[PDB]
Amino acid sequence: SALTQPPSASGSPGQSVTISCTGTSSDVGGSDSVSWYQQHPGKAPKLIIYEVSQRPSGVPNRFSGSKSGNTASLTVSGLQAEDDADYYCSSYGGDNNLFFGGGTKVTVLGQPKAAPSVTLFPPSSEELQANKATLVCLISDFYPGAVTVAWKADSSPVKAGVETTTPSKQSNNKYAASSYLSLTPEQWKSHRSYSCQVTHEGSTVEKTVAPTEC
Amino acid sequence: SALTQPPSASGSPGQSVTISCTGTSSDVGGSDSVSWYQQHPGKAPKLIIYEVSQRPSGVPNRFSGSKSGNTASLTVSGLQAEDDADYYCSSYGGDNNLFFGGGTKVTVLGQPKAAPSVTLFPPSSEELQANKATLVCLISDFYPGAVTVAWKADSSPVKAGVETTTPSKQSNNKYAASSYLSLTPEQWKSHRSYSCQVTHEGSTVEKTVAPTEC
Ligand SMILES: C[C@@H]1c2ccc(OC[C@H](C)c3ccccc3)cc2C(=O)N1CCOC(=O)NCc1cccc(-c2c[nH]cn2)c1
Repeated sequence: SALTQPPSASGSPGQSVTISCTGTSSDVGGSDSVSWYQQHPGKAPKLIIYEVSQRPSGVPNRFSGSKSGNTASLTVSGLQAEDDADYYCSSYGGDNNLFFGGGTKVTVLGQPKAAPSVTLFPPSSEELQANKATLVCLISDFYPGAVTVAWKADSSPVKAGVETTTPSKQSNNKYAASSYLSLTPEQWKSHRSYSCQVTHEGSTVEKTVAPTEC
Repeated sequence: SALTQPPSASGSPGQSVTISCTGTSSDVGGSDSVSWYQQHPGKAPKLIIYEVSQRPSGVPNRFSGSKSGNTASLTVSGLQAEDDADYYCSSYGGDNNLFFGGGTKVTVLGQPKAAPSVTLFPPSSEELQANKATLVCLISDFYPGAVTVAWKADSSPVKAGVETTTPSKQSNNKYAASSYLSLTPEQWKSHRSYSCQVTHEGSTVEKTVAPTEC
């Protein structure tokens, strides 16, 4: 997205959370046209802030919006269970275009936080002899169930061939997901290493694997 | 107040489908500020139409929007699997109001069945060093999105320590899931092999991995 939002935020009932929406001087910074939207997954979204700070009728004053330079911010005070949702920002542009942020998943903690176990697997013997070199990054035992994954070929980001599953709650009531990177045998063998970067609750873990002689 | 959309619509591959969005004279019928969004479950939405009929760059011209009186309509020609999603309409009204429809689930009927690709990964060296031996059975590219998984230690059923993620649709419009088996290094080294057996629509794919010899 052209506007940048943090992937996730969280707080316990009664706490406050602030989420940011960063653009450039030609969008967020160029006018007072920032809006915020709330969506409970699967249901219609709702406009909750317009013109940076204005609440539509029925939106409680626990929601407030502000802007400083090229960054707008939404604050939710006294978190309530109904505030657990996805939040998006938008801003008009210079060419009367419209820019959206990528969305922030806001969790009202329903259980203790849990950092993910991250395990990165290199290509298996069987798939290599089948001319495939898929890497798997296993992410388990985390809460809230929101994670963002990035891959790097050596030091360069790689977006092609990346797939990540939607987190699902497992039998221990914590979430699991897997990110897999479909490489050719040539790609795998011709790089010094590949890395899986897992971000959860604003904290990042990195794992790396490299080809071996056996 | 919400705008009125049918809860569901459908069509076959290559066919067309039209879905409607009915508002009032002071929103949909009041100006040319009608928008349409496409959203796959668990993902951020994508604006596909603005100002009744305009497509953002990169949106296929198979999507077309029109408006008559109080009712806007989206038409998707040449339906593709990727078009199976929720579709929302929106319209600005007076008083800086932004109205949203309740959403239409568009189903693309009779999508092709696809058996899963299964790749079984043995424990990585890093985790065997940290006294862990998780195995991951990666299951991808299958449709419809339901599988069952069974594990074997040698030829015997594994009855504990298994987790399987809820399948999720990926960028190829087919489903992916992971099943992971938590073992200790001692369990991994004692047995001759471990096997993952994936059942999809009555057919079973089995993979086997054994302690390496490197
Ligand atoms: C990922 C991001 C995104 C996030 C949120 C979201 O809706 C949130 C709403 C509340 C919503 C709707 C439906 C369900 C839930 C939430 C849409 C998008 C989008 O599409 N995204 C991808 C980046 O592309 C853009 O920013 N394009 C915006 C665009 C492009 C070109 C022209 C115009 C234009 C001109 N003039 C008026 N409009 C606009």
